[PDB]
Amino acid sequence: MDYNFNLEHPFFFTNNDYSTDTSIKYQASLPFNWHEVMNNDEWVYQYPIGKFVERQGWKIHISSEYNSSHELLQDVAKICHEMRIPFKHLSTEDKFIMRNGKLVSRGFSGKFITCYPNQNELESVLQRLESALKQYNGPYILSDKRWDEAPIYLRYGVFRPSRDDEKKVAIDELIVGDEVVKDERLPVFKIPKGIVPPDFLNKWLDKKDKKQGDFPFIIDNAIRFSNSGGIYNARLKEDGKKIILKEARPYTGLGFDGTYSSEKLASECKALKILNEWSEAPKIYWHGKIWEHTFLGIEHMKGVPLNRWVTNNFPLYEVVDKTKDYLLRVSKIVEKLIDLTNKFHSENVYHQDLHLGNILVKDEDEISIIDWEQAVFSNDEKVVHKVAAPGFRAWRETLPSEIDWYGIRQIAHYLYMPLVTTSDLTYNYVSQTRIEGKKLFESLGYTREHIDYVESLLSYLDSKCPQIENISRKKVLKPMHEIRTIESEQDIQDFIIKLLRGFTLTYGQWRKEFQSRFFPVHYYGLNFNQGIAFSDLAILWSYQQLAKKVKNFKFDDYYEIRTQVINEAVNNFKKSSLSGLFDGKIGTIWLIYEFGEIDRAVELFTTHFIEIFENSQNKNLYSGQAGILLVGLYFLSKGEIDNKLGEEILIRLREYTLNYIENPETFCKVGASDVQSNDPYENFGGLLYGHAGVAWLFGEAYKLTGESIYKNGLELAVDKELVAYKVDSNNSLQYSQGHRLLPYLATGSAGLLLLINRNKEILSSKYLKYLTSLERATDVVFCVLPGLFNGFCGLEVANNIYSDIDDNFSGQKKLIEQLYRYLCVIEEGFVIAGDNGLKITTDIASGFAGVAIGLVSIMDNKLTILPQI
Amino acid sequence: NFNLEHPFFFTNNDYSTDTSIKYQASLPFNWHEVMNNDEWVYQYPIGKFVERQGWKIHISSEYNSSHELLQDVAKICHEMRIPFKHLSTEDKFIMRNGKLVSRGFSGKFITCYPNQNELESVLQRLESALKQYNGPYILSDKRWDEAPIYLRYGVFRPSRDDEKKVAIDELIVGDEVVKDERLPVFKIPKGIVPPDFLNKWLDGDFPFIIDNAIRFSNSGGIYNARLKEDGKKIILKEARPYTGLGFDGTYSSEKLASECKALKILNEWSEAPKIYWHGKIWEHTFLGIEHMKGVPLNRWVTNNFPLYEVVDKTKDYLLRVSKIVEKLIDLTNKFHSENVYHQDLHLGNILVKDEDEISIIDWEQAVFSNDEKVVHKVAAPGFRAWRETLPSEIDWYGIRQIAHYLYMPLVTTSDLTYNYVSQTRIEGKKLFESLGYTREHIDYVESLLSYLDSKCPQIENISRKKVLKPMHEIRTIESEQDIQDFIIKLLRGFTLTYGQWRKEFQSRFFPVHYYGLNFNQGIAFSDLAILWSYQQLAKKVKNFKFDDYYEIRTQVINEAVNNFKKSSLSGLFDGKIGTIWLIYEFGEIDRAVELFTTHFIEIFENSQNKNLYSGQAGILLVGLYFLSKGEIDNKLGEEILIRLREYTLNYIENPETFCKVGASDVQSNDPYENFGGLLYGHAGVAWLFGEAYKLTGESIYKNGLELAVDKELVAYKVDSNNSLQYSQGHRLLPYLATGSAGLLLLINRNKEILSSKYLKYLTSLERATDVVFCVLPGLFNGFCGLEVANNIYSDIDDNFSGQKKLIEQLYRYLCVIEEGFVIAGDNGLKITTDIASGFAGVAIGLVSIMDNKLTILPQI
Amino acid sequence: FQGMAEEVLNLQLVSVQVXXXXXX
Ligand SMILES: Nc1nc2c(ncn2[C@@H]2O[C@H](COP(=O)(O)OP(=O)(O)OP(O)(O)=S)[C@@H](O)[C@H]2O)c(=O)[nH]1
Ligand SMILES: [Mg+2]
Repeated sequence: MDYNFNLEHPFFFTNNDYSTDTSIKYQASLPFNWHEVMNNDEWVYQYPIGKFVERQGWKIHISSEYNSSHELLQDVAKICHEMRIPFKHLSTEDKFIMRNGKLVSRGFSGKFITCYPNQNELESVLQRLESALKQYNGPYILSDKRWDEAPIYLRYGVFRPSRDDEKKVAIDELIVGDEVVKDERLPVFKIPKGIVPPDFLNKWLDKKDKKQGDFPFIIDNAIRFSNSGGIYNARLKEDGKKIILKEARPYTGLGFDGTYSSEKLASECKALKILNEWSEAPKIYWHGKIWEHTFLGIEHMKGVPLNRWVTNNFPLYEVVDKTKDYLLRVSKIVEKLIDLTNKFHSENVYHQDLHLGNILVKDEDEISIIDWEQAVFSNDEKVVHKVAAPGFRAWRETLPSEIDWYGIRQIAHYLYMPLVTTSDLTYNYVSQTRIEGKKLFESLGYTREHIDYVESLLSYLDSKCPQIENISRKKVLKPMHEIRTIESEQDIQDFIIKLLRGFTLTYGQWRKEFQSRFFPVHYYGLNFNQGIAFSDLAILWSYQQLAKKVKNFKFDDYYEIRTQVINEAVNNFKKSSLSGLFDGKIGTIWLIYEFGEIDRAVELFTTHFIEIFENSQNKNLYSGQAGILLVGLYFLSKGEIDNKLGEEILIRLREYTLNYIENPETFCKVGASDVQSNDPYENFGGLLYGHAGVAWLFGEAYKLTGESIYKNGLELAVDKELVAYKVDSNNSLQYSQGHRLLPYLATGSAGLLLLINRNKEILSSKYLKYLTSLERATDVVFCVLPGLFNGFCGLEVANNIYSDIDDNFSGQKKLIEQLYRYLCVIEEGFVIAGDNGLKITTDIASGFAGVAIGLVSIMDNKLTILPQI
Repeated sequence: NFNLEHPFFFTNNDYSTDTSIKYQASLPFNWHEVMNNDEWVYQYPIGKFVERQGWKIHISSEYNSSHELLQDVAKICHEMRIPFKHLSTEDKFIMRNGKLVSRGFSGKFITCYPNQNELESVLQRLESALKQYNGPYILSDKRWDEAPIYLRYGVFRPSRDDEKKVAIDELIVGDEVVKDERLPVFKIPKGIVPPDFLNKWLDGDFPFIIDNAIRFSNSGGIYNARLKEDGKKIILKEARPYTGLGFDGTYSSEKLASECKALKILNEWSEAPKIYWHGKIWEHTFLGIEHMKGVPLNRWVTNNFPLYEVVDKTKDYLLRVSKIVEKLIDLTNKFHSENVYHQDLHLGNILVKDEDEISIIDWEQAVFSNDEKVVHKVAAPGFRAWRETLPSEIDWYGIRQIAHYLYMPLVTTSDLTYNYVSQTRIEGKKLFESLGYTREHIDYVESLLSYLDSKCPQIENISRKKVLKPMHEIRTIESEQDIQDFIIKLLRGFTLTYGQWRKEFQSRFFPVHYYGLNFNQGIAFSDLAILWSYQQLAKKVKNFKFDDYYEIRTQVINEAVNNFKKSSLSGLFDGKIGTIWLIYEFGEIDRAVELFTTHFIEIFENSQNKNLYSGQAGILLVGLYFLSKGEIDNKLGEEILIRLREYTLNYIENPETFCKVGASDVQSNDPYENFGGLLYGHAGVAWLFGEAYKLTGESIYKNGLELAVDKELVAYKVDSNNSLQYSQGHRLLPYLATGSAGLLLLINRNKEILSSKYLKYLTSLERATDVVFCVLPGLFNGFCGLEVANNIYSDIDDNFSGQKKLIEQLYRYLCVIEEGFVIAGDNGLKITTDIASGFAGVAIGLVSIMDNKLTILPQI
Repeated sequence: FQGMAEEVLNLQLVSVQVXXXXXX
């Protein structure tokens, strides 16, 4: 459920073309001399044949409830088929669920039938429609104004695109006066900039009801808004008290089953009425009905949520935790959860939504369960668990009491090893965390008795949930049961063979039911097809680079798919509109060169390099100008081009260096930043984004020829980039971004540790003193993401890469024996869930290609994603 | 040839979807799963080798006990190690056990794959948990003891490269090849060793004698037999247990019992059959009814409608129609008092036997309740009710369209436009006033059809077919303004039917009749000829507003030239030179000349046929068409001409080799199964000879034409109306493509060159293209071809009658969309836009009446 | 509570105080 992002669908993600069918339509009984047009796959528009309509005017908005939705069509279309009024309405029932549901914005809420009366015939339309319906009801629809006692709503808007015999006016602008005015969609009603109403509307606009003002609330803030309402922070006006305010507009907040927000609110009110003697449960101070929004106020608990408490108390370092004392607190919290669950299961209530956002941990380790919004009060049935957090949803129908135990089991397993995200893809995934948390806690060094007590508690929690037969089309994905220990190279060969076999299995399931791409990919780059990024050509390149390290692979269908990928990559080369190393046209040239194609790469290179270099805008490594110069310097260093083109490349590289040394602040961000996200085109700090990409180019230019201005620019860039870094309490240098610290390969600490290790012979003694500080920041024991750009593989490919030692067995052993906690299997296979596990993907940032490049770069000591020499 | 059905258009084996409860057996570890192709799911244990050939195990089931049987096979089959595969969705279960599906594939619900060493153990274990269920007998298999557990020698998996490579169809044979064939009655083939236990297991009063069968089906078929006590004449029935399942849960044994009850209730009636024998032999239900003589109305209408100008002397046709339509009303109103209904009343059931006396047969769909509104589930094309009527009114809805079919025979498109028959009822009065019948008979049959309109109720139209509405007014064409309005209406209808196709499909650009849905090049079912007809008819109307076709012109041209060589075809109408000719006449001159100069001598030697549809004659015709415009150089022109010089002498050497001489033996409206005509076959060689004489002047080209015409004219037969028509099978076909109109226009083209011994057929062929009614509206095999070849190459230059007749008589085939006019093709459950049968054919017809050319053939 | 209406209607503005889409 919970679509949008991009969508549902087992295993892979997909584009926004999957919401197909299976709901009954509305089908409003067309007469003759008319016509119905299905245009935007949401609305059917009926035009009377041979009638001129007027641009702008006053639209008519009609709302509806779910139970009596089918009667408004037969009572409004009967009105509109006599005379001549064109109207449009929704087509499928699913979009009627979604339009009045929880997900959509407050601007588009409740629009179900829209009428288009003309200017001189609106009187009879409204006078007939007021006495026509008179009994049905629905939501208010914001950004509009009500009529007297009907679901009729009015608005001044646009009717249709511009006529051929009129001035060309865009959809977003009006024609009031001689000026064009862009309209806005704000939740309150505003007359759009002085449009003169007709004489009959002045009575309906300018009137005022009774001014009896008695509001027993002082609203201070509002933490979050929704379609149902908002959750305010206020105080009572009796004497004092801090209250948490909830509201729910009538006939909205609708779910896929027929159940509104008021029923959930009343269930919350009853459930907190029953539990009215426990300090570790909220209490109700006020229940009422102001106008028709049915306000509820409940008391405000104190503490931090368990999600922040895990990150504040898990040992992420060997030195961050002192005098042990962590597992006994976990056992105490699990014992409190068991006691609470038994106590409110004895009182015949069922909380039915137990995830990390509800348990609040206050001072001295006391819990308090909040958000009793989907409570039920009967246990003899078998229902489907409908609304849940990601990773806390039950499987294949159960009793209303076992959903609480299924929640509590994974809350306890998250507190032992924080990886429960992929539990919506693999059944019984937490057994892997149960197995592999014990190895981590033994390697850190702990008393045995705490481990036995915690494992006894997890066994007791496992014993009170039923094993359910997995029939959900996701049966193939099964967790591990046996974990080995790597002691020789044959285990590494076996793991490599299993990983390529898992890639072979995950190719076919994507290619069987889709054809728009060739490999599945994370949803940030669902529409990108070029560069060292979310793509498809780097997948085959990493597959070749890993398969060359294993002797005599099965070699299924390699050459055919290589032929179509290498043909399709060059077939649409100039149809793109981006230029850059990692996301543009110059990256695929280097990858085509990396397969081979020595004539083809030079033929594309000499034809398109000048046009690619002139139209570039930015000046960073990821999508700017430095990557194209790096590719040109690589091609000059190997040598496949003419002398004058290389002279132009060197002249423009000197021009770039001279522009950089004058003012460095033009094309970067020297600061600390205030926005935190995983978006690729939003971060400006790191190796891919910022000064380290410039320093890599300066190091390559110094290694090519040897001008001292490149060394000066590199030293200036390194001294500028270390301004953004801070020092924590553990004496470690980390990148700073908002309230978060990011030691990672791409956007953080490991990029500089790789860069100053690559140039140890050129740099001097005033710059190498940060290596001990940076190595203490990339020695973590656990991180959530398994990827290459911002995951564990990026941390371990750069911690021991160059080192002037050929000892590579220890790094491979550590990487393989610690990366086992992120995987599942398929049939003698191996697939890796990517950032935000709830997926399987093959892409270079978080997936198969990232760990393939990690193993290849650990073996060959090159980091084969940035060109060098 | 792939048909599907959805609203409006056709599509091919796509947009069908699958929504049903999936079967989805469970899965343990050390296993897997893998949907091979859309129907089966394959479970097999990992790390276990399997053999090939050997013995397979099939397991069958019925509908309401299929899930329990799957769960009671999967539990035993998960014990030990046996791979197995079963069906996926209930829709494929309905399709596999169905009525019209082929009998070689039936009842395969669980396919089990045991190995050789423990097959006796898995049979012994499986027989204990089963045998409380039952299923169909299934041909080409063998029942074991008392179970659906089945055996057949067959392969498991395709060839592994470590073993020998012998492909799918061969079964362990190296010296020869053995290709297995799935047939009923079913033999163990040559060789094959049953090891020990199969040899024991493998090792009267029959009251009727069967002569021959008239149909075979999955239910069993219908037999023509005789009794043993007397001679008699019986029509026998057959059934199979748990076989014959529709989309609702009904089997053939229920329908046979309903037939027996409905024929035993009406046993006292002389227009209903009498049951001579009902019984059960083993499990196959056998039923025998009497043989009712007569003829169905589908041949009676074509044998009694006034088709030519004098076929029915002394009138009397409407008097014969009136007696039948009142007998139907009184008979149906009589047997409805006994609470029996038919629910299927198309033309194949009413039989006329004794001087217009009816006898309703085939009572397979009887319903004895009349208080639940039901959906009409199974019907013939055309006679299907709309949206949940009472079971009493379904018979009257059938009888209403039967009576409207008797008034003018066009009812087959009533499944697309609701209440289409008002157009037919309007134009029947005009046609019978044109023929000159009595007024009182017309008023009497109008009163009967008004009574049948009064009996059937009115239903509001709720579907997506609610855009298409019938005509309600007809205006007589009297001036040029009516034609100039009709052209704008037809162009607007073409724009709307392109806009409806473009939204939900992107593989093609225009909807095409299902014969040429695969083809995308040429003239007939092309993608560029429709836009060329669009441009040609839009040039004939003043200041028409262009919608988008400046962009669409270069879009279609660029898409055609990008995929010009991405095929393996040649020919004028479905090949590679047709798009060259069409690009040259579309408006771009030099690109077509460049492609022609590049590729003509490459295309020339690859083809094998020699007709204008796909062969060398169209290659030559385009070749000497390009010589007249003069873009071809001297050496290439000599190369073009030296091929045709040898071609004509090669035709003179042996004429019978190039085209079939005779009258054929097939009865199908198929493109590649047609042999004689202007397009398909031999008259186009005479067309090429007529074209070649105009620029060269040699008599060697002319003598081949007088040979070819005399060779073609042996196929026709003189009818009692003194008309020359084509004769394939037993149908007479006056049409443009495979008919007399092509030869009429060929003689009218070369009337100044030919002698007086060939011009005597003008008075004979013009009495065959003077037909009053024909079913199809297309160009090649429809009305427009008959009205474009009647008056095109006349010496006079008056063309208003050719406009007026063609516009006025082509009104009963039209559907309206919104100030539009979209034309249904042949077998009109469609709307089609192509030059064969659709908008483009009518556009070329109007142009070729106006312009004196027939501009879809190369001329000089 | 009557003649209020406007009150709540207005209320729908205030101002929040200072990834993972798809609701919960
Ligand atoms: N610290 C604290 N937080 C509170 C208190 N009362 C409510 N909250 C906040 O309100 C949240 C309730 O969930 P909320 O933010 O409404 O989203 P949700 O209900 O989990 O999910 P959604 O459907 O609304 S998107 C709690 O997780 C908590 O962050 C309180 O007394 N103290
Ligand atoms: Mg909730």
